[PDB]
Amino acid sequence: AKQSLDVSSDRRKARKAYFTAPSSQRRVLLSAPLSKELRAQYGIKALPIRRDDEVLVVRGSKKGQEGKISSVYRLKFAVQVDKVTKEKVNGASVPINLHPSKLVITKLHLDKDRKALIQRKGGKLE
Amino acid sequence: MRLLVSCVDSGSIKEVLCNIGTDTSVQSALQPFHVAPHLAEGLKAYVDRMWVISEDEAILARNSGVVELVKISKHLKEPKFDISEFEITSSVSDLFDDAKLESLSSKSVKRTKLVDGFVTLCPIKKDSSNNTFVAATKSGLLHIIKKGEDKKLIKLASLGLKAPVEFLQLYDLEDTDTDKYIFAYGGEENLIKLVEIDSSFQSLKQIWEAKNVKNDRLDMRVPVWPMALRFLEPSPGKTEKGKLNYQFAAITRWSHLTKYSTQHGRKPFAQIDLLPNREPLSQMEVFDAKGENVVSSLGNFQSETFNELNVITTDYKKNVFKFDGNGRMLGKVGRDDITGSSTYIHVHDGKYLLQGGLDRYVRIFDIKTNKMLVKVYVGSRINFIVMLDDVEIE
Amino acid sequence: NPAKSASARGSYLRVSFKNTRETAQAINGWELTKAQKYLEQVLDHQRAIPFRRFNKARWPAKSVKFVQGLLQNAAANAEAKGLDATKLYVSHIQVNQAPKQRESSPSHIELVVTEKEEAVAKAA
Amino acid sequence: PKIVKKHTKKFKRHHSDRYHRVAENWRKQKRGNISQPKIGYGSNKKTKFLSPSGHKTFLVANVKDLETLTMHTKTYAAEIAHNISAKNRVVILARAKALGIKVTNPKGRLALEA
Amino acid sequence: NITNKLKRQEIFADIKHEKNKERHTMRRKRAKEERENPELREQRLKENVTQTIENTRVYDETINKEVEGDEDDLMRYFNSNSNEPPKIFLTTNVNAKKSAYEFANILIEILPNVTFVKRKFGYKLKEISDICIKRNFTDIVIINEDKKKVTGLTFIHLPEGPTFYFKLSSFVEVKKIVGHGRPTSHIPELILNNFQTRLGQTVGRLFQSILPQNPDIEGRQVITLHNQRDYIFFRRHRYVFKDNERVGLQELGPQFTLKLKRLQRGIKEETEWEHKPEMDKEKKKFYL
Amino acid sequence: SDEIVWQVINQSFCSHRIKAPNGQNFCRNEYNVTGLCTRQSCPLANSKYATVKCDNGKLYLYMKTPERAHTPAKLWERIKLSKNYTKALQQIDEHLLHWSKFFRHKCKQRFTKLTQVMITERRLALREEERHYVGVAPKVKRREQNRERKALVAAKIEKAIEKELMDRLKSGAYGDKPLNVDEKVWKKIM
RNA sequence: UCUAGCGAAACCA
RNA sequence: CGUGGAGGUCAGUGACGAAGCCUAGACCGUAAGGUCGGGUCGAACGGCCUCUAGUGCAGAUCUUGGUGGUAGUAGCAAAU
RNA sequence: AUAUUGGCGAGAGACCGAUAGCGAACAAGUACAGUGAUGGAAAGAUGAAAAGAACUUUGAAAAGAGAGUGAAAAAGUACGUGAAAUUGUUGAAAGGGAAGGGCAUUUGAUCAGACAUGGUGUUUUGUGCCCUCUGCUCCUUGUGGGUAGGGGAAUCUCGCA
Ligand SMILES: [Zn+2]
Repeated sequence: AKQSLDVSSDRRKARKAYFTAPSSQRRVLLSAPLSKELRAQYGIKALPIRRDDEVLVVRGSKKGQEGKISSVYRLKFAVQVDKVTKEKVNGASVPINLHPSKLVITKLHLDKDRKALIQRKGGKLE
Repeated sequence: MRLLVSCVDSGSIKEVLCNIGTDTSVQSALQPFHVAPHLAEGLKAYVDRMWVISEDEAILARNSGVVELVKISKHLKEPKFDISEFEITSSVSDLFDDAKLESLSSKSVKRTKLVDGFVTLCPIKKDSSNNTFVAATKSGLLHIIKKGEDKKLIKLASLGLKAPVEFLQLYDLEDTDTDKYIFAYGGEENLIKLVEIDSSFQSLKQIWEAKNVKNDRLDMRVPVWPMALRFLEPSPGKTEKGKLNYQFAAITRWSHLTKYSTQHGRKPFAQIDLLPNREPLSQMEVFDAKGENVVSSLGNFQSETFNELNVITTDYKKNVFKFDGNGRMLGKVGRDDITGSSTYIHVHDGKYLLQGGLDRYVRIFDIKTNKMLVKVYVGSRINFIVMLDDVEIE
Repeated sequence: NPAKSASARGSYLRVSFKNTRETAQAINGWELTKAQKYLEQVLDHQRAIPFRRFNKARWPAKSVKFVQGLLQNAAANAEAKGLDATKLYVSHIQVNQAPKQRESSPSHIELVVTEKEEAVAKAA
Repeated sequence: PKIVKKHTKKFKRHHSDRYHRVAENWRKQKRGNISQPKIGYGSNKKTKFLSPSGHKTFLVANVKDLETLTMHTKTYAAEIAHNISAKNRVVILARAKALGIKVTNPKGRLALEA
Repeated sequence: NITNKLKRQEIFADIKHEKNKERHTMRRKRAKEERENPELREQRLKENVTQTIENTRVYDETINKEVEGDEDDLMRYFNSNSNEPPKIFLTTNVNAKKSAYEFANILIEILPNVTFVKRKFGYKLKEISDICIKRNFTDIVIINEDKKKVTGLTFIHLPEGPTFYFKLSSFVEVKKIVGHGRPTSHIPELILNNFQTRLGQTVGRLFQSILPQNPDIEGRQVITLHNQRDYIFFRRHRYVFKDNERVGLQELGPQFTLKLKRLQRGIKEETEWEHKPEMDKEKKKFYL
Repeated sequence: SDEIVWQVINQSFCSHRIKAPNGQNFCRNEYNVTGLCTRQSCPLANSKYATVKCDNGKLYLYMKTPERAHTPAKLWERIKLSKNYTKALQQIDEHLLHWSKFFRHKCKQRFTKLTQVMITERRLALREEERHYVGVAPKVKRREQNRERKALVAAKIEKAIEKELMDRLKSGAYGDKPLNVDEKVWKKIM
């Protein structure tokens, strides 16, 4: 359990931390676990998701679907993946706001910041 | 992929040419290249069992007791491909006996009346150039059909067994050189019995019979309705003198997986309640989890280890099950896509699953990934499918 | 039967509620076109709306205007459903109160118009 | 035995109909045409807590509670609690008919299909 | 944006108000332009189409597909023979109440050569099937009542014919009907609607077999089974062939609703089709 | 210590004890022969004890001695009861020789009850079950009601009836001057 | 002066 | 007897529907009250042994809110 | 070493759960009132996602009606749940300047009202922890517990069917 005094376990404080979080903390919160293959690739379980990479959906009503992230809607703690949309009765399209805890990353978009992050997290990066 | 489907409601066969990903339920999906009706003979005489000899001929089982050899041709469909055209060459009739079946209609678990069917259609010999095939009835009639040198089917013998024979499995593992022909069969209060027949095909000998278990939790007699069976490799280690050297497994009606070691003896050393409340089970296929082909041509699981055995069964409802050697459910197979009681399932080449039943849907499933490969509407109740070679046209 | 029935609903209708209850009770159980002609005669002060509870017969105009507006609405909805006009008679009508402030007393008016049935002479 | 009840009706407050704000529970006032509760109406000790079936009721939440009525079947009767889900109610009914205990409220949240 | 209650409610209500103002003005302006030209009226109605669920159903190949071997199956699993009329057997379930007896009395007048029994304890269905075969009954009908309400129907064709379990949802008696009508001895015509799927054609051939053929043209009576959204509706009516070309009706006998729950091969042997709520959640298949 | 343990169990919290609406108490102690939680009844308050109790099929007499107050894993002694009812009651009287009347009497009673429960279970297993219980979810029930209403309102079935009757009429299917249609009206169709 | 529209409060075992 | 909260326990109940509401539905209590059915409903809640109290309402021309009649009346800047 | 209802931060609560708790959970010292000093409210909950009702039509406009989304509009930005007072319609009954209850009974309407269907003895045949022979295994080592193989009911006997 909670051993440090400087850690707190109040529900009210925790929700006030969660909903009032700044966006730089949110991309740390908006994290998705990698695949078994990507864990076999880099030796690492979960990562902060961004928009350029590719993912699959492992829960929800749209389970067993996949795609590249269109945009990360950090303000709603959510992430619009391309091609997973509800088509309205006008015919227009609106994506389902997914949540990265229910997602599994399939193909990473690797960058120098990303490669250095994998290196600092102990990754066996090729 | 080419498929031949015994279509009950037409009483016919249908040839299917379709590629991987063909789904008739969706217009956006791949459509099948060719659908061909053949040999439509009314619902009174639908195809029961087909045996493909390598390409040019097939073997048909009627509901009229008639076994039919059919010449198979190919002709250009006028993306290019050959379609197949069928011509019956020889027929042997009059192999059913419903008199014992209407005689035994009182002592019967099912509510409908009992009619005879060709449960088993297969060669007697693991070696090729056999030209000596068996036809088993529900009446216990085992017929020895020879392909003549004039290319004519000729029956050699018609021997009797006990009444209802739900299933009959041959033992094709080892020593094809010796003239020893082992099979097993069982049915409604008809125990699993191992019988050797003579290689001159004039006499059989019952070599073994199973024995029932002791009474249950309620101190009731356990009902005996075995439904299917496969063989494994015999016992390793020291043989015990005069028991037998045979190991094999079976599925009952009442959701029991029953394993049999003849070195152990006649009672089940292992019987497993697979499903609660004794749900009926229909078929029984064996498979490697990685889609490998580990069985005989008659499907006998080429191993000694019961724990390596993995099976796929169906109920009389819409369910397809996987189980280990211990009875733990490995999963349900295509449960969200079928809507009918899968009358027929089959492991083709280790890595494909033939499904077809009351759903009027032919479903090629993957064995390993458990993904549906092909869904086809056929407009008929399905009881038997053979799968030809994979073709990948365009 | 929902099939041989059209409906009209009005909400939050800023009218005197008591006068609307009287004029809705006056119109109940009538053929639609006869009731509309009656309401036209009300506007010419020819025939008056009899007052029973909240009281003699006045001619409250603002009630009758919204009433025949809803009657036109129900007639248009019946013709969009494709009903007979001549069989069409008002069957149910109900007024009740809308909330007071968003001192005034507005109301929710509703009515259901229904085709008159005709039976079949039996054969043998 | 022959259950005497001593009072069929209920005991209501004086002027309980005259006002909607006033409840119907018994509260002591602080003519004689109102029946007042008192210890003379207390039922016979053998007959007390008896159903018209002639049993004493017993609330049952699950099967382990039902097994406590195993010996006292003819005296007691099991009543399924109001908040039991319908998966458990059929299990309780099958177990009770196996035990041969009269369920006071069968067919609660349940129907018989086919 | 704004999270005050009274501010946000007011603002969105006024947005709704301005929107409906503009929509009324726009439809009125289009109405004026279509007073002028009747073309662009047609161009609008051809342009945009009102979406309904009847318009938009998931494509099924069972729709408009011919049945293979339909005549031999039709004589086989169904009683479709002008030479052989059906013996119909009413099988009201064990410990029945009064309500199912009343509904059976209703169902007497519907079905031809109908025979009622009161079931007794300890008769298994195989024994009953054997006795009905020896008495040459060709189909049995089981009324399932519960809580003094008829809830289920079961239809079994006797020469190893298929089992059908329908769920009855809503029932209306004759007396609660306003446009009452009095039914007569005359055999009605029959109406079947929207049975176009393969399973739907199977159920349509079922009801076509169970209902009496050969109607009385003199006594102008009809019954009807409409299919809508896997809900079939039973009613029955009397004819007025008007000069005005629209036939006149009077709903004679009782009405109710049925829904197929289970379609099984044989006498309760193997289930071809079942209903599930996970089937219901897709909301666009409509397995007929 | 047994009366101390008993007055702790009685006057304070016996975890197995269940309070009836009547006022009577009931131990959920699995070894308790009677259902009750009384002085003789609690197996926790008594060190000499006995109980007829069934494991999956076979019924066993369970004996509890004060000699094994410690070691509660090795506490209960098990005896397989005979399937002969008379012989098993004789076995009870043998193993409870020089034993009190309460345990022998209630133990015979519990044995009879469990054997008759076995008989009724064999009966119910052999008994045919046409109906099976289904509880209906209110979510499902509300979808059924509202979607039946939406289907009936959606399908104007009466107009489609009029349509198909005109279809059968104009199609033929009634002969020349049918008994359905008046002759003048049919000539207006003709 | 009438109709129409709007529309109280005092008080109320 | 009832109410909020607390310790222990019932490996208590619960999205196959908790709590709450309605119930010209049944039952048990002398009563305070309790139990179940049905309907509605959507996410928590109970029994027992104890502890603790902001713990039980018809009134106080009590407080606050809601709704009547008066009354379509008075009357027309009584607020617009 | 002490005080600290302020500041800057933390961490807790047998505290209150929107008439409570700060006046203020919300754009609260706000709107507003007062010339001013000052006084000072009311106001939380759609849904998992707005997917917030395309399109047709009535309609000045407000509001509708078809239609559709949604698991649920028995969730439609008046929105969780939705009590009472009070209102409208329909049905039933009563009344004619009738007030209420208590007891007791009819009449009318209405509801509940077996998943009850077994026991005892005898008999037929079959099966198994029944019989016989051959074992294995746990200790609480006994008035024990579990368990295997083959044979038999030809005879007996128990249980089951
Ligand atoms: Zn106790």
